[PDB]
Amino acid sequence: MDVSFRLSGATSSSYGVFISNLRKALPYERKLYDIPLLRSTLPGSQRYALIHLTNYADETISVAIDVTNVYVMGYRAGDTSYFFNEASATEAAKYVFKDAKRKVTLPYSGNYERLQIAAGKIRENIPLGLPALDSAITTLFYYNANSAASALMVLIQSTSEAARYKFIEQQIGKRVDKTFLPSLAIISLENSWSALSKQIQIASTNNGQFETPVVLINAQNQRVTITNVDAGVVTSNIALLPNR
Ligand code: NA
Repeated sequence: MDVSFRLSGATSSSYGVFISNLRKALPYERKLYDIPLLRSTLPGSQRYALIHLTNYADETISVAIDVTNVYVMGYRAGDTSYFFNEASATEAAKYVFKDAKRKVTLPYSGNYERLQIAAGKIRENIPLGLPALDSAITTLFYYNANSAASALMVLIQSTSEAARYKFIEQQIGKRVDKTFLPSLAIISLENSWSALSKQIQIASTNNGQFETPVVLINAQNQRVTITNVDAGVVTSNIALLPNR
């Protein structure tokens, strides 16, 4: 269940090893098109995994993930736990970080629309890359509440979204000593994970064909309609599928 990443001495390779270990920490039913399909039901003792992240200043947070969908439920810093204001995280708080002296319910839920409203900033204007992840860890470790929502969006994209997509893992891991604003291609992948996952599952009993087309933006900023499992996003990008 545990997976660790250290920012001190991080490389593109060490980030890749971390994201592979995160994918490998999640139990799978089987593969569809060589993509792991996550479990629909687990023993409670197996339902949540912890990611330990340590920044350049040697400050560690532990992040709780739901292994059936890679959603971040909350995090711990020292003797405080912090959970999203959402029923899924209230359930998680029964299993993880129970020994923390103080449990905080964050003001907001974990979805990007509420995170962006809380931050007063959209993902397209928040730098990613390994240095951005280092700053995000600092903010969360101290719970600097005015920067926490932005930090959580860095943290989620650098963990949950990188685990879901090779293209995101690759783009974030390439920025070792710099930052970058995420392209519409990265945003589009995050926004469409749920819909694409559903259509890949449908496709497997439907001769490879989607029931419902999915619109993405590609790396040239073009709108593309996805209708089958031969799309590059299905053959050479997406890395995990949730069960409905
Ligand atoms: Na803010």
